[PDB]
Amino acid sequence: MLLEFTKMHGLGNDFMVVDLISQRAYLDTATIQRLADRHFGVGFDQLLIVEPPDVPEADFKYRIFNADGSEVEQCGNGVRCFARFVHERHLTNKTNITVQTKAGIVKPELGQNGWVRVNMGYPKFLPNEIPFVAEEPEALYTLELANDQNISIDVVNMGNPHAVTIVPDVLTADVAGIGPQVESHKRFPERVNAGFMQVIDDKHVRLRVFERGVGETLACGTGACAAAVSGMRRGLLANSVEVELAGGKLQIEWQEGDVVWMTGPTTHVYDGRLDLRYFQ
Ligand SMILES: [Cl-]
Repeated sequence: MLLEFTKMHGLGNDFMVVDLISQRAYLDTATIQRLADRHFGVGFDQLLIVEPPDVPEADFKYRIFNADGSEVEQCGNGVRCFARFVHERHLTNKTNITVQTKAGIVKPELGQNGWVRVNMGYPKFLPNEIPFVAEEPEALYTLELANDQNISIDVVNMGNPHAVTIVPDVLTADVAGIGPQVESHKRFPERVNAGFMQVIDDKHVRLRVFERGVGETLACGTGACAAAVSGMRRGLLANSVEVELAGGKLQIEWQEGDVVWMTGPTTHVYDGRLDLRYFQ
């Protein structure tokens, strides 16, 4: 009668996580919106449901929905919460899980104290792969803003589009004024996640991200990937980098020609139970 769930977050990107292997529930778009509501519902950035696999080689399937009920994720943190969750719920004893997702097979690696290592795929850089309006691929690009202000950006696609600019001080960066101008720039026809990176040294950076359609967020994981990859391409960063997001720290590893590896934390906040009827 009652749906059990777990509230989790990854550096403040917060999830409602539901075992739909030992449970069954009908969750349409409106029900997800009602559950997501911070005042009337559970309150979450995304909903993650664990489901029986469709293919014999997967241990699990999952799907991730936004607060408005659409099946979308911008930052790629949910995979880490998933890997922790199936362990915490005793759904498996394996720490190298094979999971079927909307992007194919993923094999997250759960380690110590809730940290999870994730294959984030290959970065893409060509303008038409971002998408970004530019005649030729370059190392950096000048982007024109309002009132004759310009910034230098690098572009990366991690499945979603990113533009990374380097600032001397992440605390004083004009994210509120510059972010919207980048995120909706005419040169980004599908909009873009705008990252503002301060380089502390070759192994440590700080990063604020103005996310597409959202604004500044605590923990854009693909944005951390894009910033670290960009700093490596510019010859500023080593091939393993701690990125301090607004929500906390995680690690990015990359070498040109290989995939990006992200190792990030997870947090178990509380276990809950609710009567789904009051939300359907
Ligand atoms: Cl421009």
